[PDB]
Amino acid sequence: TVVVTTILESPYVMMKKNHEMLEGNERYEGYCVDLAAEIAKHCGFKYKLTIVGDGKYGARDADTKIWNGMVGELVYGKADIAIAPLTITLVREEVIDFSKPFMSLGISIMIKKGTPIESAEDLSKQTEIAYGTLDSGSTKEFFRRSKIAVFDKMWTYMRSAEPSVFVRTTAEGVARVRKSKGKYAYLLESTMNEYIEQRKPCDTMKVGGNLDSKGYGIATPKGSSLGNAVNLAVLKLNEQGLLDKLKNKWWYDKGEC
Amino acid sequence: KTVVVTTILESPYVMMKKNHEMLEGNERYEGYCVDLAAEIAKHCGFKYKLTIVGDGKYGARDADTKIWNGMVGELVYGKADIAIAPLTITLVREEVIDFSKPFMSLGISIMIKKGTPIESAEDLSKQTEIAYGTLDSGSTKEFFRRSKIAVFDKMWTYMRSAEPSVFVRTTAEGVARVRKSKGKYAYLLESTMNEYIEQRKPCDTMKVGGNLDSKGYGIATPKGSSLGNAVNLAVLKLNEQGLLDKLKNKWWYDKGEC
Ligand SMILES: CC(C)S(=O)(=O)NC[C@H](C)c1ccc(-c2ccc(C#N)cc2)cc1
Ligand SMILES: N[C@@H](CCC(=O)O)C(=O)O
Ligand SMILES: N[C@@H](CCC(=O)O)C(=O)O
Ligand SMILES: [Zn+2]
Ligand SMILES: [Zn+2]
Repeated sequence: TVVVTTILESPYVMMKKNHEMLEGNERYEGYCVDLAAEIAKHCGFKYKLTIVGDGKYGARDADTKIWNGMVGELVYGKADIAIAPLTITLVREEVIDFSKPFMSLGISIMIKKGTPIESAEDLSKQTEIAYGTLDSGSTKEFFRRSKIAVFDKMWTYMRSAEPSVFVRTTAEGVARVRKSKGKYAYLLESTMNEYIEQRKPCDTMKVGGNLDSKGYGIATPKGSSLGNAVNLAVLKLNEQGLLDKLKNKWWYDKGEC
Repeated sequence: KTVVVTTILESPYVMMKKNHEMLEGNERYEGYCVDLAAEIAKHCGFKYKLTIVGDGKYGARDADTKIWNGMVGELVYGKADIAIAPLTITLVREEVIDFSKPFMSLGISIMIKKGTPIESAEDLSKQTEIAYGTLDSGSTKEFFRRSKIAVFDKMWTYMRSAEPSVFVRTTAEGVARVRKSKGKYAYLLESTMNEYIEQRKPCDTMKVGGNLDSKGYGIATPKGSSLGNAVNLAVLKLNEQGLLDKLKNKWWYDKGEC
């Protein structure tokens, strides 16, 4: 039985309304739940969905060099595969393997409706509206590493701002937008932003273009014998239009705005 | 040793320089893929030679003969070391060659002559006055050939039987066909090529509708090659540093003529 690490992050993996009367894999639903079932069916394996213990995507401690999150679960042998909205990144591909991407995304801006911001450049030129990102993920690293002037400027602000502009979970960022009266903007992946914009209470918006262009991949420990098959499965699912079918199902068929 | 790169004359990816006959070797060519090859070779630490695929094709396996043609075949049969081109990542190809993570996103799209009364694939499928087709030997043809989606299956049943042939040998031929056909030919081609031509004179075509699928171009190497790991890491670094976005803008939008 293959141990799958994943993360609670809507609409990728959510607890079912009736989860308390369900067991095992049946507790959960979402895009990644459906994708896991399809990958396991094409690859011929049984599997156990497990939520990452620390609730993180994965970053490396600069001092100890120890990885956390789903990345660490793979690196240290705690899970066999990560099926999640896990961004393919150079630093991570150095320590784990990724399938070809199953979904495209870019960094984007979430505002409370009516907030006078149209772009990253607008954020970087003003100070009334605070802005930040998730911890231990690929968007914080994007700002930490960018040499593009606007983005460097934003990072200098964010890394020193008080109180802290960073959040532990996507849900914490979204809530901070919603409650901040237009004075907090949240930087997060377009996929999450576009799902949130179609949910009640319908008070947030994506603005501006995306800041980058990248993909999520299925991750395995380096050199795993599962990596080949998983990759071919992703290519097959994409070619059959199954990935587009799931995207519709969990985004746009699930729209309430 | 010097790495032999296979590529294809396809604008704006690889083009002959106006003055190519006065230049030699790699200097004869320009375009997005030319720029990208230089950067992959620098980051991976190799010398290279650009060569244009002899048959002018992307790559497909003959159904009876089982021989791969195009760039894919040059890799499969040992004629080239790497392909740096707008080569779509597909399952059938991944079974015989290796691909990096994609360097560019694309989907199949519709090119019309401006004013043509079509907005969508469904529109094309429900009418007969306007013919439509694809490049005769690439991933777009295969997408229709294999599709189980009703609109697309309907389109393939039309295309495969239409006379005269709605298929073309090169992108350029399809684009010329749209331009000459007074709105009676639509061309099914990748969004990247469509969006490039939309910004070129005579400014008489446009992309219409959403894309039909969502995929990527990858750098390809023969299966199990030693260069594959390094090339993938290069692609990742270049995407993270914004080089690939810069190149896109350089060859599509910075010198757009429309
Ligand atoms: C054949 C498909 C399985 S795929 O490899 O093209 N992936 C599909 C998916 C929708 C996707 C995600 C991400 C990107 C993408 C990533 C990075 C870059 C760059 N540079 C360009 C495109 C392209 C496609
Ligand atoms: N997808 C991201 C997490 C979300 C983000 O950083 O915005 C990762 O894999 O780190
Ligand atoms: N990029 C395609 C060729 C163009 C097309 O089929 O539209 C391939 O790799 O086959
Ligand atoms: Zn399936
Ligand atoms: Zn520490």
